[PDB]
Amino acid sequence: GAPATVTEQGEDITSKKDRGVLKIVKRVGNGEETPMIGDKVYVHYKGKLSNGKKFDSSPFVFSLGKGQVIKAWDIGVATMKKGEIAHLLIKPEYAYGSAGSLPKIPSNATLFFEIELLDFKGE
Ligand SMILES: COc1cc2cc(OC)c1OCCOCCOC(=O)[C@@H]1CCCCN1C(=O)[C@H]2C1CCCCC1
Repeated sequence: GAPATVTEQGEDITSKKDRGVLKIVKRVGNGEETPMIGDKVYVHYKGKLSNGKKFDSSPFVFSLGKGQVIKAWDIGVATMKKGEIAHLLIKPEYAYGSAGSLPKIPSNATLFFEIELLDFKGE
């Protein structure tokens, strides 16, 4: 499954190289430029828990690197070009950790997302 391909062949995009955020590009974007901390970002995504028990999907907007999303998003989206689509697999430490966000997210949950980056302007 899409998840498994990531956790076998997926690029480790953490600074610490702790494999906590793994990424595959599924469709390539256009331009050299990827967004900077503080940009307004516009994406479509779908998402699931590894548990298979909860699913979620978006025109989703957030300010990159401003902590409005999970650390994995701030890391993962910043590596994306306009019009790109990618798969992120994420360990709990770059998501909702040991505490989780009950009841939606349990303790120590792993997450998978599919993300298309549409546009980012400056703030
Ligand atoms: C529908 O809105 C949610 C989507 C997700 C998690 C949420 O809260 C835990 C949600 O409810 C509260 C609002 O979002 C808070 C931030 O959520 C996030 O940072 C990440 C990254 C951006 C997409 C939304 N995110 C989510 O974690 C989803 C999860 C994805 C896994 C299945 C359950 C829902």
